[PDB]
Amino acid sequence: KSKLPKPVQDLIKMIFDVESMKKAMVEYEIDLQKMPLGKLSKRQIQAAYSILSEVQQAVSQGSSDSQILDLSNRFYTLIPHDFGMKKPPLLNNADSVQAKAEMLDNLLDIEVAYSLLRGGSSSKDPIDVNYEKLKTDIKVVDRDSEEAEIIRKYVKNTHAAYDLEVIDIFKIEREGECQRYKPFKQLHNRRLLWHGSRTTNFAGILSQGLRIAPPEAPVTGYMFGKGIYFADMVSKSANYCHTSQGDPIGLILLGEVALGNMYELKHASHISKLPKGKHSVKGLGKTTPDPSANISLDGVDVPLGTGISSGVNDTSLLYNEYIVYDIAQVNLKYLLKLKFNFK
Ligand SMILES: NC(=O)c1cc(F)cc2[nH]c(-c3cc4c(s3)CNCC4)nc12
Repeated sequence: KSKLPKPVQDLIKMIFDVESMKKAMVEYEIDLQKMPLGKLSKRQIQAAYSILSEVQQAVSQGSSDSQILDLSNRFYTLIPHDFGMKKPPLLNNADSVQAKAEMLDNLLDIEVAYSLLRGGSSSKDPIDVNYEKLKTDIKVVDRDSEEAEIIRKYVKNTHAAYDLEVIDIFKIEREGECQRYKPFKQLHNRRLLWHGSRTTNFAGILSQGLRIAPPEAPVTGYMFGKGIYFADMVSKSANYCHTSQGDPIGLILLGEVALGNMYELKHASHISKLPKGKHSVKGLGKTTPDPSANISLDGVDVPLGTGISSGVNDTSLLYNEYIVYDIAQVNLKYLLKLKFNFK
């Protein structure tokens, strides 16, 4: 049996849960006979990304439907689906490419999880064995600490279709992140920010850290180009947990992010290089946390102030977001297990 505290053991169970992996592939309508969970290829996913990028290129120009259909067909030939009574949906627009790209993102992290879970060598509990494979130190933050109270206040005030309840707070330290982050600790404007993702991605996120979309992947849906995205509103990030009322539990990260000088934008702009002297993008929202209630936690700004009007004139965004284009600018500090109370 395992030496780990019960919440840590349950975290390990939920992120390595194989039923959840197969359930995800079934909901994507993947043919599990043609492409089993155990036979996912990073190389196969890579090629699929490029097909999707070519599809998006064709769509953007305006191309022969015969060309769009041959590309769309090439994708489903590479990634095998079983749509039952229906015909495969034609990949001929932006929303459709994005959905399939976001599905590839998820499949890659599932492959990382299943690879971790299958690999390795008797005396130890499988919970402990699989814990160590995350290369991440995970401690339970006590409910009656200033840390947990600051964090719980952050969840209450920046929650603006569900109520949010914090079940467990874990303090986390990924191997190598301390060293990788240390130069960026010199930048001013360090902020504690939210980052949400599906539960089936968290074995990948913890072993590899938050990553940037590969260049093969379509840029569709990335308002500010390929980067790592964060919110100062727990609601905005919690939507990326994709939590179903079937299983109303999600996982969400708090990261220390070294923003430096922010390139502040009101509208979509696919970034490929920041201006000199800029180290992050800030998307400006209609609503921002009240800056008078900014508090500090271990030298990092926590923007937990309740939502007020920002006064930004012509904004496309309801809330702020923050993007960095270097993976070393992120120091993952906490992992929250959240209960979504839908109402
Ligand atoms: N995860 C977050 O917490 C988050 C927070 C934000 F404030 C804005 C975000 N945007 C995204 C995107 C993820 C993906 C996109 S946008 C486009 N297609 C591939 C996958 N995540 C956030």
